[PDB]
Amino acid sequence: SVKLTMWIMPNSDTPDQDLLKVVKPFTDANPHITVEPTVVDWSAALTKITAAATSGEAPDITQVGSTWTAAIGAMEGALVELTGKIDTSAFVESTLQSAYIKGTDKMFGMPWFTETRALFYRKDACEKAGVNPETDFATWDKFKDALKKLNGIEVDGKKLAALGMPGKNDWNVVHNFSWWIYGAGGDFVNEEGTQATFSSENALKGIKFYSELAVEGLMDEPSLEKNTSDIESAFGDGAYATAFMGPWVISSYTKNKEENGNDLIDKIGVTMVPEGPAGRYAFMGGSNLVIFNSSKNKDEALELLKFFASKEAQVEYSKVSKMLPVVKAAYEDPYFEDSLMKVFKEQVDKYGKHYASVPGWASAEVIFSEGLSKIWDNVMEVDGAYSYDKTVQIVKDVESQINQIL
Ligand SMILES: OC[C@H]1O[C@@H](O[C@H]2[C@H](O)[C@@H](O)[C@H](O[C@H]3[C@H](O)[C@@H](O)[C@H](O[C@H]4[C@H](O)[C@@H](O)[C@H](O[C@H]5[C@H](O)[C@@H](O)[C@H](O)O[C@@H]5CO)O[C@@H]4CO)O[C@@H]3CO)O[C@@H]2CO)[C@H](O)[C@@H](O)[C@@H]1O
Repeated sequence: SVKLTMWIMPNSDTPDQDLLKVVKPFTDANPHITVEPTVVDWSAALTKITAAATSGEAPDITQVGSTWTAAIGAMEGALVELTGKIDTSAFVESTLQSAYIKGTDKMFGMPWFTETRALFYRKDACEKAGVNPETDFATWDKFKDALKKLNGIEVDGKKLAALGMPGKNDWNVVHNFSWWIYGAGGDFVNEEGTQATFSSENALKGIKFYSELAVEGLMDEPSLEKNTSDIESAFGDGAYATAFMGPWVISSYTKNKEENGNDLIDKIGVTMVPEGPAGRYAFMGGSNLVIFNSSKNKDEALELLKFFASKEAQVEYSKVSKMLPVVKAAYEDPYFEDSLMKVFKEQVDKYGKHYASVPGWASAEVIFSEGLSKIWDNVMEVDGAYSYDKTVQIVKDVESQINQIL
């Protein structure tokens, strides 16, 4: 008897039991192997994974955020190197970038799922404001003009803010700036991933354009004090005409209808992020699976990773989590005929950009979270009138620290 233990982040409504249903055919086929998952929240996941990779008190397998895989893989003796042990030919090729440490051929993670952030909108709000969501969100400029028509629009008995986005207290602070920086023609690092570059003229233009949506009254200011979880539920309760969100919110909005009679899920559509002056770019995220080097059952752990990469396991976890499969053949399933999900798939395939997979990037994300949130403090005028020059100073200070980290 072999007991495999697994750490997962909260990818679905009931994470441990949802995972156990997906792995049931594996444990039915292998009666000598059991799978025991434990949930670790996103806020503590980096610290807990790092400590486990060093101390030795570790599960066999853990989920790792795709942007963290290089940081954990670069710790000596932390992870099993997976090169040659996983057959990558079945995978969407773009998903492998985060599985390797950049500048090396070393693969320490297996892609498990991907995600992107798309533009959710209220159909009833758009029709009341005279906004055509087929065309009026296509570019930055048209998107901004649509927000002006949507700001304060009354639908049913209440007025909606045009755009609702979080500002603080999770990893999504940098993720939500990423594609505005890309769309402006900027980037976070140079091609080598050795030097920070997000204080460039273009990167600041994207930061300026996005953050000043709130200065101009089009983004709900109180929501900038809150985290992603708070703003997703606010959108599901009808507070905003639009919001940029991951696909997982569809699970929660569907449940709200089944449990509370909340009809929000029937009133929304999704489109790709507006195109900026650089062309269209989108945040590309997701998670990998890794095997700890301290595992006493690496062969069985490898069999489980291969199962998670199988076509049907990819389809089933996508159905419950709404995350995107990383295996090409999963998209032959009729489920991916859904109009909402197809937008996330088309966006990430054509326009998804992932951060440089460098060891210092996980540490940099902690720095971004703090620093980019000060830009929202500036916009919200908690300490004096808003000044773009203060934003410039904040980004310059963040850039210097990340350069030391890199
Ligand atoms: O930078 C690191 C890493 O980030 C990845 O992106 C992450 C992102 O960091 C996370 O913030 C995000 O977390 C979301 C979860 O994926 C999603 O499952 C979760 O869904 C919640 C739901 O919001 C919540 O309502 C629900 O509570 C229910 C209860 O379970 C019931 O008991 C109760 O009665 O009713 C409620 C209603 O459903 O629970 C679920 C699960 O907890 O919401 C999170 C956002 O708030 O996930 C992103 C993707 O993983 C990025 O992809 C990586 O590349 C990167 O490395």
